Formats: sequence, structure tokens, C-alpha cells
Amino acid sequence: SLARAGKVRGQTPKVAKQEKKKKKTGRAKRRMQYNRRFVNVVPTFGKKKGPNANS
Amino acid sequence: GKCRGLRTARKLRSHRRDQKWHDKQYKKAHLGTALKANPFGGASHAKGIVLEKVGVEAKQPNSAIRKCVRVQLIKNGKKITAFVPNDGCLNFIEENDEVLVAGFGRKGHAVGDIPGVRFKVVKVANVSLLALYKGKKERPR
Amino acid sequence: PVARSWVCRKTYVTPRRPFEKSRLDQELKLIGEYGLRNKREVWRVKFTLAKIRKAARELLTLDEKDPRRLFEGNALLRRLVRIGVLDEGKMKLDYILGLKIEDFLERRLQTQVFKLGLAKSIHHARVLIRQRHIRVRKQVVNIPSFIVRLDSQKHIDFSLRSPYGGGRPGRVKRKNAKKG
Amino acid sequence: KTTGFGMIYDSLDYAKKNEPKHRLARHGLYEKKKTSRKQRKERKNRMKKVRGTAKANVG
RNA sequence: CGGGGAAUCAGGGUUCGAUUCCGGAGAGGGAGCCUGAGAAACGGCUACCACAUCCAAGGAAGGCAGCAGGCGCGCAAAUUACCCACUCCCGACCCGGGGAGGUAGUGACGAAAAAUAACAAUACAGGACUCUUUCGAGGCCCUGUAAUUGGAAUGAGUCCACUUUAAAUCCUUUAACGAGGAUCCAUUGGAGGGCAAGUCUGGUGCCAGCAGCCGCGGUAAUUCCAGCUCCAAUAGCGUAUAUUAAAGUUGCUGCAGUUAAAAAGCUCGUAGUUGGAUCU
Repeated sequence: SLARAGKVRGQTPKVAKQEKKKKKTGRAKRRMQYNRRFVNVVPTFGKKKGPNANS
Repeated sequence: GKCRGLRTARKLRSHRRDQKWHDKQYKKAHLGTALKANPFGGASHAKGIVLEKVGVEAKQPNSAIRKCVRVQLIKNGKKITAFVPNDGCLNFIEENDEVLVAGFGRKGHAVGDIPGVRFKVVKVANVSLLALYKGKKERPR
Repeated sequence: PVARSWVCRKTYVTPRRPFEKSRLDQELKLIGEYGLRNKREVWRVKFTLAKIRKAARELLTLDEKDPRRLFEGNALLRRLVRIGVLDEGKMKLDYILGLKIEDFLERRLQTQVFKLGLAKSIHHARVLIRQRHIRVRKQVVNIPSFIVRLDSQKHIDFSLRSPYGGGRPGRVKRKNAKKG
Repeated sequence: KTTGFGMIYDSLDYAKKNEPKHRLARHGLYEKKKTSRKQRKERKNRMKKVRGTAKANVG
């Protein structure tokens, strides 16, 4: 009774990953992280927004 | 209270070791009865033969059937139950298969919903379950 | 038995807490200020400074006229003056505990190439050092973590074999000039 | 710079008597045997198995 | 096996030390010898015990816990390579010999250094200095989006040669070739809390599964399976296990014993521990 195996993984529709531009690595990536968090800062009255904040 | 004399060294160290034997982790490590009841026999991993596939029922608040396997270890002949983690990964296992098993993370203690499982399957037929699940490699038989 | 030496150290320590926002921000600020590859360079400089301060704090426990304290203290003070972190006026064992990580990061070859106008950016300075365009006195130095001594700072040059130095323009200019 | 070591002898006879054979062979003044180690080890054991003037026959 | 020592550690401590240096022990297990200055020696002998090789069936020959290598065992560990050039050792010896040792091969045990791109011009965008009541006007820097352009510098590799070396290889030195993003494309884990980073979208519907712990999933799932995005470390990152600190949860420093685990029913009493002033 019951005991399916791989039910949901075999159910879910296969969506292909989109082809995107590659990420910078090493010192360049740390430079981009620094310039995004500490250089071009936008002032905020309460600062309630995260980096992955959507809606 | 405690003895605090300048000649009380052997009293202090003798009482220390006698009350050290009352520590649970110390008695697990040093008495040597838990090490012989341990199926792995002081090993990080063991390698065994799949005897059968088991649906283990999850404990009271959670309702699920966890896919486990009864394995007999090669080096001592003891029988254990090992959990097959990801979904559909029991289908990569057949009966009488060569399987590498590790502990599950709590040092011989059962973990989470699964009642009485201390072990998980790491490798099946000398290829990892991770590479089979992510589809990097193929399995022989 | 083999004729081999097995002496080796680790030049950094991993911090105690994995995810603390203040430490992450401070280390990323250091990386951005000095153009460093990862957190491990920050941790390496921090470990060097911690070793120096532990040595000084071990020295300060002895009597002021102790011979070991005097000898090791003047040795440590001269070593910290020669790299340009301490000054001659403040050459005392108590001032060593007032040292910063940013004091040691100014002494790297990357920072000194950027400050002397040889490069126009700190990242450009790291590139130029790695590209074998920078020499110190006469040796070509390829390491950006090269700590510049105080007597060695006054002559950092462009390594005459480089295109920015004496001559012999590189691969791209030779290919582009050989078009017509 | 390139840094090396150099020696000037008084005559060629002293040079032949005092240089290692391999630095003489770089100038063509020495010839090494072409036999490897394993060949003469096995030959030594094979002639260890035999006795007398018959030792020189095996090889 | 013991030390020298190692990991961790405020201070005190805990744990490890088969392992290259010093000492001991033993060559399948025991036992007895010969030679010799030195051995109860095993790349010496003689037995018995257990294994096991060639047989013409009478006999004969064994000992890798040396170097490679093989089987077996297992979670678990490398080439049946080259040299006596270096270091030393032995001999009748400046000459011979050394799987000692050296050199290469395998090697993400572990440690050190360190790429994966930088810059310039433009189009937006900020933050400043001057002039303006303000709006604004500029020549001052900075930032990425660049479905925008531009040549310059390169190491990876390809590969003459020299150098290295016993002979090589590698490193270093160098001719020649070698860079525009569909590349010479960086991974491993995670995104409810602890603990840094989504109440995004689709699918599933107490199923499949996730989840160290608390918990999530029974039709709006921030936790499953995916896509996008984001976070951490980064040539590395997971997981299992032993151990150390967290543990003032073994407490000498430094814990507790009314009600939370805990003071013997009571007294005597030997060893043990501790023991009042006082002498210049």
C-alpha cells in the first residue's frame, strides 16, 4: 500500500536552464561585491530591503 | 565540602576517576561495551550486501514512508537498516547489491522521523548515490 | 629515513563565527580597499598581526631590565620599523599593541605600486605585478603580497624588458602592426 | 644573472685524475658501459649459481 | 612498544604518539645450536608444530613484519622504473659493491605562493567644489547596466634551444605561435529560525520528500521537486567517524546535594587528611 518512489521528481515538468553570461571569478567578483554594497549606496530611511528582496 | 590539604592528591585523583565513570559519554567511550555493540566496529563506513527493501513508517506527528534497506555487513555479518535519502534513489538499488553505508549523523542515535535507523546508504555498486541522482554516472550490475 | 624536511605552517586562522554581518562587512571593505582575492589574504594579515601582538604581550610580562625582554623587544621593534609599520619616534613596546591590519596592508607591493603612480588602480596594480611588469631594485617581483621594506620603497621601477619599461612591445602590438 | 661553479686545472692529466667521470664524459674523455644494473645483477646471481672456470662461460 | 614529540588550549587541562631521531622486541610459532670479538642471528644451521614447492614416488628444496609486485583483508594506502652522481657504509680497497640512500612515476594526506582578466572614450546614474533667492549651470570623482565601441598586456597551453642531471624530467631563462565573451565558459553547499541570503513563479498535495534540532508537506508550501534570483567559502567545498575547545555538563583553579539528580537511620572507630598561642 502506497510507497511510490520518485513520484514528484518524475512528475515535475522539465524546464531547461537558460543560457546566461558567465560570472566573474576571484578578485573581480569580490570587486563587484564591494562596489555593490559599499560604493554606489542608495540612502534609505529605514533600510528594510534585502539583496534578494522581490515584491 | 572538598578536601584541600597539601597531601590530598591521591584522594582527589581517585575521586576524580571514580566520578568520571559516572559520565555518560566517558562511559560510552571507555567501558568498551558500546564499541562491540556498534555494528561498524569503530569504522567511519562499512560495506554490506542488500538483503531487502523496507518501508519504515515515520513517527507520530509526521505521515510518510521512508525507503530503507536491510543490509548485512561483510566484515562481521551483522544486520543493519540504512536509509536511502533522495526521491527515487531506492530504484537504483536491487537485491543482493554491494552497498557502502555510513552513519547518519548523531553518532549511533536515531535521527528525525525514522524510528531505529542510524545509517544511510552512501554508495551503490561502487558508484555514489549523488552521481546517480544528479545523473553524472551510470551504474553497473 | 629520507633526507626531507617536514616543517610547515598554516598562515591563517578561520574565524569562530561563520556568519556575522559586521565581520563580513569589515572584511569585504578591506578587500575592496586593497584589491584582495579572497578572505584568506585578510585572515593571513590578521594572523600575522595576532602573532606579533602575542609576542609583544609575552614580552611585556617580564621585568623592564630583563635581558631577554630587551633583546627580543629591540629585535621586534627594528623588524616592525624596517617594514615601515612603526615610526622611529614611537619605537616602544607599548605602541606595538596599537597596530592595525590596515597598517600592514599598506606595505604590500600592490598598494605601493598603486600609490607611486605606476598603476591607475589597485586592481590594475595587482594585474601589473602579476604580469611581470614591476621590478624592485633589480629583481623582477611577481608576488603582490611582497612586503616592501622601508629602504626598498624608494626604487620600484618598470622592469626594462616590459613594454612599459625599456622596449620590445608585446604580442598584441606586434600582431596589429603586422597587418599591412 | 646565472650562477654556477667553475674549475681550471693545471694540466689535462690532473683534470683526468681529479674530475668525476661524468664531467669528463661531457667533454668526450670518458665512455660509460652500456649495461644496465639489472642485467649485471642477474648475471652476478647466475654465475653465483655455478662454480669455477665455468663462471666465465655463462652470460 | 616506551620516550623526544603532536593536536587543542585564556589560566588550569584533555587527547594523541604504529610512523623516518634515541632505546627495546621479533623475523610463520616455539626450541636448540655452529662460526665468530660480537648472534641464541634466521637474505646461517638443526628439529618439532602449521603451512606450502618440484617430483620419474626413491628423494629434494622452503620463510618479502627488506625493495617493487601479487592475493587476501577491508572504509582505508603508490612503479615488478633509473643510478651508485650526492650522503655514507663495507672490503685485501683512491679502482669493487650497496632496492641503504638518491632520482623520477603514482599522490587534492597535509602545508606555502597564486590565474580566471585590467584600462580608455561615450549613454544613463549618483555624490562633491564654484556661481546662482531657488530652479539650475559647469571641468571633479565614482558606479555598474553596457543586448556600446576600442586597441594594448598577458599567462595557461603549443613548442626550437640553452640550463638542470649519472642520464633525464620539472622549475628557471628564452626564440616562434597562442584572448572578445555562443571563450582559454569555477565549483561545492545553501536561501523559515539557529545562520548570511526570496513570504518570486510552476508542479506535488501528510504523497514524494526535506529536515543535525525546532519543524515543513493534508490545494495561496518563504522548508519538498524545478526555473530565475540571491548568500557563504572559493581551486576548493560537502558528508560519516575519532578527538579537542565550547563543558564552571567531572569543577585543583572551578560545579552541585530544602523544594529540580543528590546527606549514609544513628553513634563509635583504625588507616588517610587536617591540627591553637609560645623561643631575637
